[PDB]
Amino acid sequence: MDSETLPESEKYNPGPQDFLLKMPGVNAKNCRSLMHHVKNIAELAALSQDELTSILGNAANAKQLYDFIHTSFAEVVSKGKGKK
Amino acid sequence: MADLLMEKLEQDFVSRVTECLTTVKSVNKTDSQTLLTTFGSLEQLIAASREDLALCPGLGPQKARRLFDVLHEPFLKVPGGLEH
Repeated sequence: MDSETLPESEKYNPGPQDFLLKMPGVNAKNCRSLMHHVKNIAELAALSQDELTSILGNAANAKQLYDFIHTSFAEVVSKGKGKK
Repeated sequence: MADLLMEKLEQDFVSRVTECLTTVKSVNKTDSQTLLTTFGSLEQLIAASREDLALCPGLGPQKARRLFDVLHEPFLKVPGGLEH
């Protein structure tokens, strides 16, 4: 029922899941659904903005996630709007 | 909304990536800043290998291995056969 809702979450790999559970647009609900659909965090980072949009259902959350992943914080802290 | 503001986008982003790296027991904030300057983006962080993490300016293969697991390991272990 609903991308399966089984109490198996206790056996889910606590390491990779943690990285997903702390994703930007991925919230508790979406995270569950992600871990069930996507093989791993590497995959969500390797996929297209359409793929995660389809799984999350929210283009925004998906966008946030994808945009976040493929942007570089250090470059934003290095340049752009004015940095010294 | 991620692009709600860029001034806070970078702040939240570095914050989120810091905990992301520290998803493993061994990696601490020290390593977080280390990988930040090394890769600078979440994309490269996940794309980084045990070696990519070890080649960093002061990490060590031990933490690199643990992050490689979180960054390459499935969420549900084996939902059938994406891996095995």
